[PDB]
Amino acid sequence: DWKSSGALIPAIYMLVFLLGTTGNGLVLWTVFRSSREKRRSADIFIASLAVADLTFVVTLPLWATYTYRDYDWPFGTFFCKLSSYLIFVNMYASVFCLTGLSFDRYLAIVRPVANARLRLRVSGAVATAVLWVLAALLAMPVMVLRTTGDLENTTKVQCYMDYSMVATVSSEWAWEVGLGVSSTTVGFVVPFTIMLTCYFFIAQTIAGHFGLRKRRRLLSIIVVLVVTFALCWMPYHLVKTLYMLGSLLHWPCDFDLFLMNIFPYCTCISYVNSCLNPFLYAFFDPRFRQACTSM
Amino acid sequence: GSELDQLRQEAEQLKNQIRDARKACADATLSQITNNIDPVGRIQMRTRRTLRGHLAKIYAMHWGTDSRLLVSASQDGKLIIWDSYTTNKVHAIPLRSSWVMTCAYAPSGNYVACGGLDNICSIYNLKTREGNVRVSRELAGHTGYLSCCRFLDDNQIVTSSGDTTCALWDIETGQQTTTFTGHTGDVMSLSLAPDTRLFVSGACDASAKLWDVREGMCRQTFTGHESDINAICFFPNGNAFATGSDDATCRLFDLRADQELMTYSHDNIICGITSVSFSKSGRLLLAGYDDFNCNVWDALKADRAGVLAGHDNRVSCLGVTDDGMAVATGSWDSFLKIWN
Amino acid sequence: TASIAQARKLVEQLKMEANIDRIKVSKAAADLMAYCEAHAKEDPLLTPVPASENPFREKKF
Amino acid sequence: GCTLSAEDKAAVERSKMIDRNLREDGEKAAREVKLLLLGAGESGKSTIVKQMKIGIVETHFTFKDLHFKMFDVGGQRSERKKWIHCFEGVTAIIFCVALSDYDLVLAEDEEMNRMHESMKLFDSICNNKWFTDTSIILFLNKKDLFEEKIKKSPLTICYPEYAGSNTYEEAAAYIQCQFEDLNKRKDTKEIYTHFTCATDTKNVQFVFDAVTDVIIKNNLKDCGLF
Amino acid sequence: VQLVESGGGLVQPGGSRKLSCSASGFAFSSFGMHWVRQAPEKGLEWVAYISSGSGTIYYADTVKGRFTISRDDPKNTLFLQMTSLRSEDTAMYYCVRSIYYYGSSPFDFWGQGTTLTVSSSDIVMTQATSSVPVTPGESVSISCRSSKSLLHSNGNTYLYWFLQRPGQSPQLLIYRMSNLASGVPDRFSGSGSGTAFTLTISRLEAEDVGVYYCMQHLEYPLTFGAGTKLEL
Ligand SMILES: CCC(CC)n1c(Cc2cccs2)nc2cc(C(=O)N[C@H](CC(=O)O)CC(C)C)ccc21
Repeated sequence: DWKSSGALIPAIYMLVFLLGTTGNGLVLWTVFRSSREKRRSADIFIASLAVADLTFVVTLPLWATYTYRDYDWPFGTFFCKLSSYLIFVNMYASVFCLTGLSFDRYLAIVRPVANARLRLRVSGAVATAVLWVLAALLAMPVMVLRTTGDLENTTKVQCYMDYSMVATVSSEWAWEVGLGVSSTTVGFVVPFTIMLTCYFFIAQTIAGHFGLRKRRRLLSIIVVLVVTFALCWMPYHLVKTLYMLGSLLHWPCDFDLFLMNIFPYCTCISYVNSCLNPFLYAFFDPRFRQACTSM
Repeated sequence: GSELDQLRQEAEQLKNQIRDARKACADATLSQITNNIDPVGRIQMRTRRTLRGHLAKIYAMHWGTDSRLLVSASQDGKLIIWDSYTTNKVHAIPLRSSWVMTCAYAPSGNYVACGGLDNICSIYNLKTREGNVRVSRELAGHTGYLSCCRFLDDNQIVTSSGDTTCALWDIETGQQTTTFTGHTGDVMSLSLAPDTRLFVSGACDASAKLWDVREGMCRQTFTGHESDINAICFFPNGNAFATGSDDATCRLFDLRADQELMTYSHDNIICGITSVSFSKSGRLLLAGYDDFNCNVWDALKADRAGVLAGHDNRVSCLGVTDDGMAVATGSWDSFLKIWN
Repeated sequence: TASIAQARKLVEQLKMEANIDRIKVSKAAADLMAYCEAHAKEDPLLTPVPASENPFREKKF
Repeated sequence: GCTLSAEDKAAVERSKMIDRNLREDGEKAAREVKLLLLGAGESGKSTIVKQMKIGIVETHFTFKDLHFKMFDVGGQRSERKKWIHCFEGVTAIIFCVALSDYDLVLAEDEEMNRMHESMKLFDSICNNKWFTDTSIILFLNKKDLFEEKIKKSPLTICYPEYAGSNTYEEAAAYIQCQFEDLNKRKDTKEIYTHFTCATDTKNVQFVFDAVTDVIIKNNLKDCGLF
Repeated sequence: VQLVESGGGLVQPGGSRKLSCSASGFAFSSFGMHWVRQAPEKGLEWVAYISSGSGTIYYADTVKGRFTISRDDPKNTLFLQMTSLRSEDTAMYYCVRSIYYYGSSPFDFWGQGTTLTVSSSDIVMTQATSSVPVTPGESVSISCRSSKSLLHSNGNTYLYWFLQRPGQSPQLLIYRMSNLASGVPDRFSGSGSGTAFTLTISRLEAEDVGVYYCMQHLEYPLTFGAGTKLEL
């Protein structure tokens, strides 16, 4: 390796722990300490996005010391199964909150007279109870297939996703590729399509119903949401699939060292999305800015 | 003389004589008398219960005579009877007109009244053989909206309306038996005497009048406010009453002296008063305000003795049980609370 | 002829209002205080009552 | 509760049923449109606006499976400020004004024509404290009188500072702009204008379009995007 | 108010029978309903109970798993599915309405009944002096006893009194040991303390002759005591 000599990764991981914790602390606090006379059909979705994000980074320093040394692990085996569970579960919970928030907006704007009943049965508290449940049911192998394995001797012990627990030889490859693929189609691809389609019909409803200041502000925000999400979560999912494909793609050593080299930075990119998520949804509301700033 | 010149000046001298007579019988203020007595300490009350189920603003409530049941009216066209001990709903009565602004409870427990923005007072029968609640009588003789209604007995009720009139009815026949006239602006509230032989009302012309139920016309008139009067209540003794107006002040009036007694105001209060109620011993005066919270006043020294915060909108209703056990407050956020 | 009925009833109402008895404020002030001290003990809000006598005691649930 | 008697569980179940009924019936009252119908004296509100379909007076009608409720408070004749906050959550306000009135003077005051106090009533209602973010639908009725009155008696009688072609279109546009300029919010409230007279339909359709626009904007502001 | 029952008659052992009642004249959908049994020359015996809204259903130990109760709200009809029978269920079956809220009086209207001649921890309530000779114009006292205390922690005392005149249906007299029913003379009165109860009746008339029962409602199952047949 040694291209990370100049180890910003321990520095970047620690830095994200600062902005990613206090940013969602304000959002979480002001939601539960505010009056209930507003109930603007979104506080449930905004609060869930903070919970799915606050814990997503609360475990960050545990992996900051991991890469600071030469792949050490002084925190035992139990944490290696519990540290990974809190990251994968909240990686699926946030990307589900964004999709649920986007579908709630479609039912209320495009046709608010024909979808009035449909917005009552499946929405609100009903939808927030299935994204949390399905998130846990999809990050189950991280608890099961995690054991502090070894290397030459792992004098600096390491934590990785053990793969021989379930399947024997000539079969562990499926549990490596098949498990990883399921984290992409459901983790990224399917939720991204829903937000892409839902926001296009909302797009051709503000242009056809609006002065020229609210028509310019609302169309510019919508283009940011569909670009920021796609720009931040794509590099992580693209390399993993590139590295996973190496099992069948006979990539020489001239390339495999590049994927492992740049992967730690890809994880850093996805973290800044959680830093600006409170700004794009909760704080970009004048009636919400005056809530926490006064309090 | 054909012209009405001399008769106009007659009322000017008559008003002066009453003013002069009132001054001649003012020996000392109430503060000078109740000065050496020990002041009441800080009054702390907590929300024992919280009744929920209304889906719009709450405009009135009334306590039952057994100190356990109460009725509540809201702008979603519903009347609900609560069980304050266990927080249970005994009845739910739908209304034909959803613009209700008042409600009352019969002193026997068999009947409930309603009305508002329809010039019609409706009487409901609670003890029914077929097991439901039905409307029995529908009194309709007013030309303005209904402000208040108070039961006299099982067959008599007195109402005040926005057409500057109050009427005493006969529910058996449905015809007005007495009409009380003399107010200039709309009448907003009335309070019944403990012995049910007199009553008082407050109107929008910043004045209050004392009526005689049996004979049926005014006896005394009280002035001193500077805006509309929205609330009135009777001292438990029956020889005084308190008014709450729109100039962020409350006052205490005495029938036997026709004088001002006390004023309950502070600099940091600028919103009006919507409700007024008394304590069993007549020592604590409770008042609701538009600043979203209620206040407790020491009626003998005018000092403030507590605050009832916990409502997220205007406080519009306020009542104290017959035994003085608890206090209920309603508000525009559709929540009732019991404080003990 | 124009307004004689209204001017004849306002005077009638106001004339009798001077024919009532008035007591002194100090006498009226004392009677207001003597009523409170007479049975101030029966006030559950002025003097808090023990939780055994409270029907609105905050139970476990 | 494990300490309740046999006659308290039944009461609790009764309360549960009462609550279920209240909740079920409370969500049917949020799917209908409430319109507070105002206007001026002899402004033709009852002629067409209250006739376009089939104390306080209430009217119900349905157009394209949407439920409307109109509340007429013309006959109240009391202090307006004591009951104006009851209609604090209405969807919109309908205003009816007869523009053939610029020559006709008030039946009680001969100093000014009734159009001036019509404008005064519009100003008072539009800039109310309780209607900060409630839109207004404006109707201009009996336009079949206006052009033939203007071809003889011009707009100079009502507006002496106006300078135009003294035709129907220019005078109507000037009156419409004069009425629309009374708005002082301009960001949380919008005004919709229409010329009605006595025409076949084209009034319920206008009201339906305006309330659909209001509903869309309200939902968009409530869901977060504003 | 009216309650008419139909579906009686003889039944060979092992068969099944259909029982139904029709309610007309009151809001049937807000009143819990019971079935009460009376064998020839014996006392009363509670059978079942279905609440308002078909939420909670109870049964007696003798008929649990063998009798079923059903409600038909739209046409105001109460049913009783009756599976395999025996030569023991020969009795008369009544239907009683009851409503529960703060201050209500359950067991108001008792219906009429239908003959059903079949071809061939529980609280104990005891009554004595099954026959008492009485004269008009005097006063007489009736006593009923229980095994467990009926005084609940909230102050209620779930004890009821009924009267079955010769050839008639039972009617409510006193509910909760102290409250007089509706439409009954002021002569009747009741009192008790914890476990021992006494019904006081004074100035009897020709219409006061019958059998008097005491019933508890502290907890299910509901147990009926014996009776005292007043005789002229
Ligand atoms: C749970 C730990 C976090 C890192 C903080 N973590 C997340 C969740 C996220 C945390 C922040 C954003 S996302 N996913 C991960 C995937 C891998 C992984 O698969 N490593 C492979 C090793 C091999 O296959 O030999 C190949 C790589 C080296 C190219 C490792 C760590 C991962």
